Amino acid sequence: MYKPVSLFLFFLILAAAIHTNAVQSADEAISKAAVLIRQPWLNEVMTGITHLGASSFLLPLIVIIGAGMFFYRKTWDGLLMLLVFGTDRLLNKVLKEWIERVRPDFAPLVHESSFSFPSGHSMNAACVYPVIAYFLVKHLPFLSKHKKMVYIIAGVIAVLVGISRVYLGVHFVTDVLGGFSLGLLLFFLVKGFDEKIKRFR
Ligand SMILES: CCCCCCCC/C=C\CCCCCCCC(=O)OC[C@H](O)CO
Ligand SMILES: CCCCCCCC/C=C\CCCCCCCC(=O)OC[C@H](O)CO
Ligand SMILES: CCCCCCCC/C=C\CCCCCCCC(=O)OC[C@H](O)CO
Ligand SMILES: CCCCCCCC/C=C\CCCCCCCC(=O)OC[C@H](O)CO
Repeated sequence: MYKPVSLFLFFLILAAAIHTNAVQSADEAISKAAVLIRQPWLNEVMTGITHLGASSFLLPLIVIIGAGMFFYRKTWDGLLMLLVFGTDRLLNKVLKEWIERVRPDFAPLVHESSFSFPSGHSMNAACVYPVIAYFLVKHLPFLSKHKKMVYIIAGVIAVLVGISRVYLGVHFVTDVLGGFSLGLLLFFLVKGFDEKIKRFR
């Protein structure tokens, strides 16, 4: 359907475009321009923000939220959340090792030990936070009438995580957009599935 196909097509176009010198040059220019806004206090804040996208943070977060939902509503939907997360990490790893993009390496503020495209923190955040939002709104009746705000929070968090990877000099903008599009794709897939299997609307 429209939204996951558009994101998939957007990723393919980006995966091709990063091989053009025009995009590589714009990616370099934006990466270096981000250094100009840096301050040490903001370096610290952005490092804290970026941890919200770390798989070492999101795995215990998903397990905690899923456990909470199990006690509160007896749902096993936390297993769906773990599955889409694992799918997300597997897909990011396979694409990274296939594409083998070199990292910016102008001015990194955090450590990395892998290829650059697509960004795993951005892919993690664009998948997990909208997914969490979906299942929280599904299972927490006190979040009804706050649904738009829950999803806005998930979107703000994911965007900030992506911004932080460019700020911290470890991803190019296109790495972030590539990870955004595929994490969001996985979100729409698991949301569409969960809604499709409902026996009452
Ligand atoms: C959701 C839309 C429908 C489905 C998705 C298909 C269309 C995606 C839209 C724009 C892709 C832009 C990609 C961003 C990278 C820019 C690519 C580019 O402009 O390349 C210029 C070329 O390199 C000069 O030599
Ligand atoms: C127009 C809307 C539909 C778009 C559908 C297709 C658009 C993207 C094309 C192929 C995707 C696969 C990308 C694979 C990467 C190709 C570039 C590449 O591999 O370059 C390597 C070569 O060694 C250079 O040195
Ligand atoms: C009603 C029950 C369902 C809702 C669930 C209620 C709680 C969910 C809300 C906040 C969780 C905050 C948890 C903070 C995340 C901890 C992640 C962690 O442990 O971090 C590991 C560290 O990063 C290693 O590198
Ligand atoms: C109607 C749509 C049909 C789709 C319906 C399901 C919704 C999609 C969600 C998850 C896919 C499940 C695939 C499970 C693959 C798990 C892979 C895994 O856990 O690997 C961990 C990772 O490799 C550590 O590095």
